[PDB]
Amino acid sequence: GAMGKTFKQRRTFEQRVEDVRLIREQHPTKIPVIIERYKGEKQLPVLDKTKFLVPDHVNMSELIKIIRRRLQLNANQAFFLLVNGHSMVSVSTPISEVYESEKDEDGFLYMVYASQETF
Amino acid sequence: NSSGSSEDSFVEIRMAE
Repeated sequence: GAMGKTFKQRRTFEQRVEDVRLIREQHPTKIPVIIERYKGEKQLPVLDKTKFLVPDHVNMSELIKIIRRRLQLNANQAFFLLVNGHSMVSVSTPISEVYESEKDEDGFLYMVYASQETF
Repeated sequence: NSSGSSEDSFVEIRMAE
């Protein structure tokens, strides 16, 4: 019997804090953010990976386009990104301030995406 | 989970430095 174990299942809480801090040490110029497909996202495809490294000098317009590039998102269809599970950030806000405004207790950043403006 | 190495776990953003 199959079992699709997400990143948090294959990496215990200890391994998670250790991974985040080690990432902050080796890649101090990158922010560890989780990009997960919404549980009801049926139209849009699943992201190839979940752990991303974004430079603090960028904005969401760019991050959105990077995901659109590899996910090969359609032009006739649109989507939104919810931070920690809430869509309240503007596309022009720098990820540096967004990171410290949404930082989790383990120090990781969570993000979920879907093709809908309201859940 | 005996064997374990630094697999591709994180995916950095594409930019121009």
